[PDB]
Amino acid sequence: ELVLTQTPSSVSAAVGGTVTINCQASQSISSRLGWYQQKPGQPPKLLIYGASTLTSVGPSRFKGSGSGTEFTLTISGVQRDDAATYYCLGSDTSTDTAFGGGTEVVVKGEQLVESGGRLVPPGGSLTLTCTVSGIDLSSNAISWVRQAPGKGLEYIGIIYGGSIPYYSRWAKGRFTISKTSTTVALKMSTLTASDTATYFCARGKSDGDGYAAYRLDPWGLGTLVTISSLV
Amino acid sequence: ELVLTQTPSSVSAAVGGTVTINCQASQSISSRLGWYQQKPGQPPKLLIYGASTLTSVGPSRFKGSGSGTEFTLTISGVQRDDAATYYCLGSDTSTDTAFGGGTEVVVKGEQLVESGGRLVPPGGSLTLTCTVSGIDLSSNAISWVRQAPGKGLEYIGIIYGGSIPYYSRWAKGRFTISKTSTTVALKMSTLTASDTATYFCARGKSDGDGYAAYRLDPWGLGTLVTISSLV
Amino acid sequence: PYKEFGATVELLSFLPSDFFPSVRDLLDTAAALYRDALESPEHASPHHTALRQAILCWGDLMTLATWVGTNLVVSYVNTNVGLKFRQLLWFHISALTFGRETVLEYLVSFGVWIRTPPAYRPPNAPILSTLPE
Amino acid sequence: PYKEFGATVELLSFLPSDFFPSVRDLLDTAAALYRDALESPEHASPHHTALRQAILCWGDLMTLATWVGTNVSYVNTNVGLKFRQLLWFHISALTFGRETVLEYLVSFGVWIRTPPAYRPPNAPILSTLPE
Repeated sequence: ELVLTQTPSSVSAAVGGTVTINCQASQSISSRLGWYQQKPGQPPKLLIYGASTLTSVGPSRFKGSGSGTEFTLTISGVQRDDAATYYCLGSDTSTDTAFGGGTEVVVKGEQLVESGGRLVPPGGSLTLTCTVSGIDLSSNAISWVRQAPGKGLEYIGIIYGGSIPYYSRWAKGRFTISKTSTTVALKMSTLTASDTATYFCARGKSDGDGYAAYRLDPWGLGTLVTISSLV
Repeated sequence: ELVLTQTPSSVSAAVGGTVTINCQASQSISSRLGWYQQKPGQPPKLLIYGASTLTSVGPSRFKGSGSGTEFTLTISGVQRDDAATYYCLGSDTSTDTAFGGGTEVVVKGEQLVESGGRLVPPGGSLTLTCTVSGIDLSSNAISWVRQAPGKGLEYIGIIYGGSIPYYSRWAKGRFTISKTSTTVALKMSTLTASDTATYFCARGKSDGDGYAAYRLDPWGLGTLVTISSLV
Repeated sequence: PYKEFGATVELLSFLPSDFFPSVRDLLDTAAALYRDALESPEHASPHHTALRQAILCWGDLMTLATWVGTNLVVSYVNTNVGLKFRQLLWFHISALTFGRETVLEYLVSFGVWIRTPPAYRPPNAPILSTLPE
Repeated sequence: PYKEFGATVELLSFLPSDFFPSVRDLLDTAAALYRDALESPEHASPHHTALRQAILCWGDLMTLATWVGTNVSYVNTNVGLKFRQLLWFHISALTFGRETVLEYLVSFGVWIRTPPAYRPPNAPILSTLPE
């Protein structure tokens, strides 16, 4: 089991200054970490994967480091652009996978449609549809992530091309992932108010060894599931 | 299937000279050859095992060498004592395990009881007993070898400490080896006159990887079996 | 190494590398499958027991792999190239959950799709969809 | 990691390394059974398919043993002689039966931990079952 404890909880920095972010793991997860940028109200974004390797757009002022337990993200000098809340998503197995708590940098100076999110009573069930396009569901994974209002990111599950689902230990026995030709659906049982949140699905890209849970990009817009007895 | 082609047919040597006996096997037997001395009227004596390593008697003037195909036995200081018939017993496995043709070098200048052997007319059956004393049949193999009058040594079979028998290709099914509390039984069915011989049992000592068929010491005095059509 | 179950090496060796989970993931799934059937309601299956042919033998395999690296001495190249297990642990697990029928017809479909020239075939390979509603 | 059947590795680690024939010898002992037993009489019993497990394995292991022809510090671990025990355990258990085999392992394991002054000089012998 993996928990990723991320410090400092918030940075307030200035233009041209450096911002430093830390992630400490519960086990050595090797290089199976990724660094994600979430700006407010948007979906999260993939910045770095594999502890080092920078993605498409990310400017070289963004850099990750570390392997095993200690992981460190550093923005060499920071612009107004970079002000957002930053997460580390590590994966021990595709079962034990988790985000850090989030650290918000404050600075001074092929596509997926989620659906089905609605208002559901407590203890009821629900089914989300991740309508995937431009992606090969036999070569790529679809993962389910959720975020409560104003909270951090929480890894739910993933489903591979081999159609084998995987769930987190907190989720297991409630959330089940299914797949059709064109879609990936998330079934949710006995929903408790603790689960009112925004559900995203994102395509995981597997490494040579088949770990897709740390590299999630692109991302859906998410959909809001609100649990109240007023349903 | 394994042949040990042993040359020459006879060595005529003098005292003090150097005598060389070559044995060319048919397969890759690793280091698993052995070199044997047979004097007339006596059981076979182990000279060398593992193609080089000498036993607790053989004099330093004897030297073995070779591996995998070529095996050569040399006598540096030969005296009259060393004039006898020498044999190479190579072991590929416990089934392909074969004696050499033999070479009589002529120069000028541990309790095992074989029994049960008798006279039987052709077509019958006979059961030989090796009564073993002083040896742990849980840690050691017991091999059966036979020799026809005026003929060489012919490996019949072996049985390991695991009570698992092995027989060469000619003996298959006609012979069966058994193990009991104190004894080892060689049963012989459909008896021909090709089988009239003197039958020895010997204690095989296992290789590091478990090949005992080529290191057979000690030997018994044998038991005689003769077959003819009379009564 | 497959044949008794109706496929050959070819049919599994078409699927792309990223079609399969990691070895450790598949060992999790398998260790959970033998937990719920050949554990209490015994009556297992050929795939249940073959799964342990992969589980145990693999244990004996990374057994060798881990005592290497204690010998970086020179050439330490370990084989985590056996994904022959990644496929294997998939082939018994999927054929356990989807059925041997479904898996065999799926990998026949995929074989067809991959040797169809990239002109006359659909854009994406046939997807092995989970058990319906 | 396991052995069920009623035994444990702790039992087989008593029998000495000479109690067992070699790997290849036991492969011949299995080729005279799986070929002469498993499909010859129709019985599917667990020890035959357990053989096939291990026999296959040692195949998919010595495949590596020939794949180290790609190197030259090749000291390839033959400590996989832990198969010789395994292959024995099934083979013997498919001739004498799992009853007599487990009983033998228990008595031998008892005799090893008995100080030699109070025990017979020889460990129990596993006697063959006769005609």
